[PDB]
Amino acid sequence: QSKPWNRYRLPTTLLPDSYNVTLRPYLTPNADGLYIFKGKSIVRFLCQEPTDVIIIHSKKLNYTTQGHMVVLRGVGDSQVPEIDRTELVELTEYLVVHLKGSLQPGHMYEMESEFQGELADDLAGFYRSEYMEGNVKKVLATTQMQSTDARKSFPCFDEPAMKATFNITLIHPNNLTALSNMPPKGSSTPLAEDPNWSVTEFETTPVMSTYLLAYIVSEFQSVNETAQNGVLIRIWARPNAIAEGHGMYALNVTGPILNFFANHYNTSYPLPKSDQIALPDFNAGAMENWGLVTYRENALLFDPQSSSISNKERVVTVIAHELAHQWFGNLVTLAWWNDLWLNEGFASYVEYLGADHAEPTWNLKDLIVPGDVYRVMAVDALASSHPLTTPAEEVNTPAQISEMFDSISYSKGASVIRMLSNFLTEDLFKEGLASYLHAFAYQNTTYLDLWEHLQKAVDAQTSIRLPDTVRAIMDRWTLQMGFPVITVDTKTGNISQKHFLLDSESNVTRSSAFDYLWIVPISSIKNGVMQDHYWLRDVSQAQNDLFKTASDDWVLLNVNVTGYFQVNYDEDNWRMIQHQLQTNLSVIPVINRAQVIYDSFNLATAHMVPVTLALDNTLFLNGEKEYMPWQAALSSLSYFSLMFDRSEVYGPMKKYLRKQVEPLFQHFETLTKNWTERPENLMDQYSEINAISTACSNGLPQCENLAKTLFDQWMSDPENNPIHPNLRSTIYCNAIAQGGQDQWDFAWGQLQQAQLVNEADKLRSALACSNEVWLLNRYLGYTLNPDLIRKQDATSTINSIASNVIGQPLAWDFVQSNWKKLFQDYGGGSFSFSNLIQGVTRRFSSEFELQQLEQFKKNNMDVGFGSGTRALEQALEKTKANIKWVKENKEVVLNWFIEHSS
Ligand SMILES: *[C@@H]1O[C@H](CO)[C@@H](O[C@@H]2O[C@H](CO)[C@@H](O[C@@H]3O[C@H](CO)[C@@H](O)[C@H](O)[C@H]3NC(C)=O)[C@H](O)[C@H]2NC(C)=O)[C@H](O)[C@H]1NC(C)=O
Ligand SMILES: *[C@@H]1O[C@H](CO)[C@@H](O[C@@H]2O[C@H](CO)[C@@H](O[C@@H]3O[C@H](CO)[C@@H](O)[C@H](O)[C@H]3NC(C)=O)[C@H](O)[C@H]2NC(C)=O)[C@H](O)[C@H]1NC(C)=O
Ligand SMILES: *[C@@H]1O[C@H](CO)[C@@H](O[C@@H]2O[C@H](CO)[C@@H](O[C@@H]3O[C@H](CO)[C@@H](O)[C@H](O)[C@H]3NC(C)=O)[C@H](O)[C@H]2NC(C)=O)[C@H](O)[C@H]1NC(C)=O
Ligand SMILES: *[C@@H]1O[C@H](CO)[C@@H](O[C@@H]2O[C@H](CO)[C@@H](O)[C@H](O)[C@H]2NC(C)=O)[C@H](O)[C@H]1NC(C)=O
Ligand SMILES: *[C@@H]1O[C@H](CO)[C@@H](O[C@@H]2O[C@H](CO)[C@@H](O)[C@H](O)[C@H]2NC(C)=O)[C@H](O)[C@H]1NC(C)=O
Ligand SMILES: *[C@@H]1O[C@H](CO)[C@@H](O[C@@H]2O[C@H](CO)[C@@H](O)[C@H](O)[C@H]2NC(C)=O)[C@H](O)[C@H]1NC(C)=O
Ligand SMILES: *[C@@H]1O[C@H](CO)[C@@H](O[C@@H]2O[C@H](CO)[C@@H](O)[C@H](O)[C@H]2NC(C)=O)[C@H](O)[C@H]1NC(C)=O
Ligand SMILES: *[C@@H]1O[C@H](CO)[C@@H](O[C@@H]2O[C@H](CO)[C@@H](O)[C@H](O)[C@H]2NC(C)=O)[C@H](O)[C@H]1NC(C)=O
Ligand SMILES: *[C@@H]1O[C@H](CO)[C@@H](O[C@@H]2O[C@H](CO)[C@@H](O)[C@H](O)[C@H]2NC(C)=O)[C@H](O)[C@H]1NC(C)=O
Ligand SMILES: *[C@@H]1O[C@H](CO)[C@@H](O)[C@H](O)[C@H]1NC(C)=O
Ligand SMILES: *[C@@H]1O[C@H](CO)[C@@H](O)[C@H](O)[C@H]1NC(C)=O
Ligand SMILES: CC[C@H](C)[C@H](N)C(=O)O
Ligand SMILES: [Zn+2]
Repeated sequence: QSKPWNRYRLPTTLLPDSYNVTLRPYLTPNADGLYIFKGKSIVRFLCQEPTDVIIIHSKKLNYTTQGHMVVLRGVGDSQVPEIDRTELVELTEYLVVHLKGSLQPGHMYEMESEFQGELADDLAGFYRSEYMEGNVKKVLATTQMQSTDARKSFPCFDEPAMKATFNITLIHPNNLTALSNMPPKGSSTPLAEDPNWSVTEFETTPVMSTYLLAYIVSEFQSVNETAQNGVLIRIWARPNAIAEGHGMYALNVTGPILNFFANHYNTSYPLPKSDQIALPDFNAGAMENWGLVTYRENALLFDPQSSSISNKERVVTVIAHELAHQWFGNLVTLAWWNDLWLNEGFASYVEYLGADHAEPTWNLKDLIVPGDVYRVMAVDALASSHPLTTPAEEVNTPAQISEMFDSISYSKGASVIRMLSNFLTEDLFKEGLASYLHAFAYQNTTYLDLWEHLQKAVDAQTSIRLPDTVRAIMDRWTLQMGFPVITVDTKTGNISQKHFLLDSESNVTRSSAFDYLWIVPISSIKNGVMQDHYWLRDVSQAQNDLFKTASDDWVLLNVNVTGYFQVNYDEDNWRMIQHQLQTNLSVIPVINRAQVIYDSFNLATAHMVPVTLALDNTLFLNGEKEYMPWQAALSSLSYFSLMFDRSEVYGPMKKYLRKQVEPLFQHFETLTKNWTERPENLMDQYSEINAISTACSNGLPQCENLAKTLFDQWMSDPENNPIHPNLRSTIYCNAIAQGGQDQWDFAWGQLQQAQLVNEADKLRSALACSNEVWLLNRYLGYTLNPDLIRKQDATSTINSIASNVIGQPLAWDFVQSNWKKLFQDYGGGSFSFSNLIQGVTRRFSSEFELQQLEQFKKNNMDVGFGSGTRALEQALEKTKANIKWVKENKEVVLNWFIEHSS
């Protein structure tokens, strides 16, 4: 055997019943500058199988328990063996209690300990967060257990399936508020040893996982509402934030979201209250702790005076996301981290459903397509991708567990679940989902359990018919990586699938059980009329008259891109879609108008259509009003801009884009009443934002005039910003671009005296838009000055300067030169040499720039690269790729743009 304390997974011989946990953070340093917390815990557990060893998680805890590190008692009239010794095994993060005899099956035991650890500013376990309020540095105590950090706060059986009830007490300064998962039992009472402290006890949690515990000590205040069923809702934030009203939007949407989900899941919200809390600089973004959800401030707070519509969208969807988890994930918990994708994928999908309930005029459900589908297809169309599923026995270490939290798990998980709900129909999906939640409430599952309950719902009805079982179908989408391109020859109705890769020369080495064949749900529209639904079975090719066209007719597959795949056609069918898009675009769903664009640029990249065909798919845009298709274009073209914006190709590119966007600019000019009022709904606001951005950055004089007029206006009356927050990033940037040191120095002043992050970020990025070398160089001169630019903003600012075509050589020169600064900043704080390198080499696309990158790397002797060592190799490979892509494409692209710009 090996010794069980040297294995990463816990024994199954002992299961927890319940914990008492008392934590006391010391928010004042011990004057060698160390912040600590103290804790006491008791865990009651049940012996399942005889064992003479107790193994429990512990991380970075010092034990001050009297005697051994624990005290062990029997519950009721159980005898307990004597402890031999207690030891800490750091590698597997264990406290290990060796006993002189065995525990006995069916008996319960109580294990008591006393302990302390650092209250570090490290965003892990029970930790400190420091922030400014006026003159004073404030410090609060808060938690982040996700994934394996509960054990950093108190000793516990720290695996998601080993659920228990938790009785939490905080000992805290008596003028601070204490929060946890559950409401407080009553009023706080003074600590007898020192009445300057108070004692807050919380009601017993339900049976729950350790990674979902939270407790917070702070000066925060709240806005409150009581839902009609007496569920108390509160948004917590800094006193000044609450006083400004920044908590109101979150409060507004929370009640509707919770209502939606309780109905959606057919399951009552399982707790007496919902707290949500805005934390300054919470780098983890948001965390779904049961009854006490934590957010970074800009994820929860909203200022109507400065915040844009996209800020508003981020808040409502992040809230819907976290709140989804309060049933799916928290009430029913995946047994192990290898199934993380199901949990995060599910929430990443239903976040749109919940938010759509809160904001039902916004069409938010559409945003999953650009937001998750195409986003993850970019990485899932690579040889280096991976399956959704991972065998449980391969996910053991805390590092391995961490690697589960990626794009695939969230965005593809979301995409494939959305696919699943769509082929089942939502009503059927909901039935199976309620069945699953009711059967497994307060317990743990695998994805197989969800498939089973969905199968049950399918089996219980006669109307939806599938080509195989729910499991066999989803096995194709979960056990193998990637996704198919579906190619339709419309002359015959032949239809094929192959594994899609952006690099047509890629060697795939990861094998599939299914030889990279899928079972594929295929919806289709013909001449703008929905056709019967079709399933592509697990074959390379098939035929169906559904996909056979006449010479005037067209067909279009994957309505609303509900299916996780991309579609190619014969050129004839492509041209018919094109003619349709030019003559009456309304016949084709707006999501598909985007699809045509998204897919065809990926297909061109993969050498499956010519690049000119993808470009042809943008021609219809001069009469396109809607957000998504334009966004598809701008997303697909930003690489073209990156490659060509210093070349002869650029002028015709700009001209062409000016041509395309001018009518949209005109359209919004009227709709908005000389730009005085925004469009009403979110999609049209987004379209306006993009139209103005596109117009201005391509040098449409009317947009240039608008941007100079408004920024002139703001400058002559600084306390009244005339520029709507939606339009700010463009109007700032374009105006600093047309302007000199007057405009620059003014925005600089405004950046220094800004109070709000979102607004500081927009000024910082706009300042990089100057066309004066001397301003950009001076500005770079500031980025290393922490008095003028925060370190966490430095590499970002340098990238923004690199982004500017004039700034490219300035940034690149500046990085090379002060690279001698890994040794101040792999020192003082992290930095992200990796993001810096990517941003500043992003453009490189010639042999000459590759020689420079190689010549740069030749400072290998010492210094090195730190967290960008990998990133510098990724730069030399991406340049090689860019060199190749520019030779293959430059001529063809030049002549297209010339020929289509008039
Ligand atoms: C985990 O925490 C629980 C809450 O502290 C403990 O349960 C509490 O035990 C208390 C004392 O042991 C009881 O409070 C009072 O104590 C006096 C002492 O003189 C007793 O007479 C009274 O029974 C009691 N007073 C009242 C008004 O009940 C509580 O009864 C009890 N709290 C409960 C049950 O909610 C657990 O013992 C502790 N677990 C372990 C394993 O130590
Ligand atoms: C958990 O226990 C740890 C092990 O005892 C503590 O870590 C030790 O902290 C010591 C003091 O805080 C450090 O030792 C020396 O401290 C004196 C004065 O404090 C200084 O003169 C010395 O410069 C310093 N020694 C050195 C070699 O730097 C140690 O850094 C450290 N010892 C070890 C073995 O890590 C933790 O502080 C303790 N944590 C909590 C939260 O209680
Ligand atoms: C939380 O929900 C509240 C109620 O749904 C929203 O309150 C609405 O705020 C609107 C924007 O401030 C107000 O609209 C208009 O405000 C201007 C201010 O001068 C007035 O001219 C208009 O008369 C007024 N609108 C109407 C339709 O009369 C609404 O007055 C106000 N609605 C209510 C019921 O009070 C909050 O906006 C919302 N909070 C956030 C941050 O979104
Ligand atoms: C945490 O508190 C709860 C509830 O106050 C305790 O639950 C009690 O458990 C005792 C001992 O098993 C039972 O006799 C009572 O019936 C329980 N009360 C309720 C309302 O469930 C629980 O034991 C505490 N946990 C620990 C570790 O002490
Ligand atoms: C809670 O009590 C503490 C201690 O009296 C207050 O903390 C002091 O606040 C002043 C500013 O008003 C600082 O200059 C001191 O350094 C603070 N002392 C410590 C030990 O940090 C605190 O302001 C009170 N907070 C609330 C919300 O009432
Ligand atoms: C969960 O869904 C079930 C099934 O729709 C709900 O039960 C139905 O509720 C409607 C509401 O008036 C009744 O007309 C039906 O007769 C009920 N059917 C059954 C089988 O009871 C139930 O209300 C939902 N529960 C929750 C907590 O949302
Ligand atoms: C993990 O979840 C399973 C269910 O998926 C739990 O097993 C169930 O336990 C309950 C309560 O004891 C019983 O009603 C069921 O018969 C069990 N179902 C089984 C064994 O398939 C299991 O207890 C959970 N694991 C842990 C460690 O709590
Ligand atoms: C559509 O599919 C059919 C195959 O199902 C193709 O027709 C076959 O082509 C081979 C060529 O050697 C013949 O031997 C078979 O007898 C043909 N089958 C028939 C006529 O039923 C056809 O090429 C495909 N069309 C495409 C891909 O455009
Ligand atoms: C494709 O997506 C569009 C939305 O982009 C869907 O149209 C929505 O349909 C729902 C219910 O049918 C309406 O309540 C919405 O108001 C519609 N929005 C718009 C802007 O039309 C359409 O149903 C989807 N098509 C299919 C076949 O699923
Ligand atoms: C893939 O293998 C073939 C060998 O037949 C080779 O031509 C090609 O260069 C290899 N790799 C890539 C990434 O293209
Ligand atoms: C656009 O197509 C729809 C499809 O029925 C049709 O009703 C409408 O008349 C068309 N619009 C125009 C301007 O012809
Ligand atoms: C700290 C946040 C964690 C990772 C949470 N589960 C999320 O996905 O947002
Ligand atoms: Zn999540």
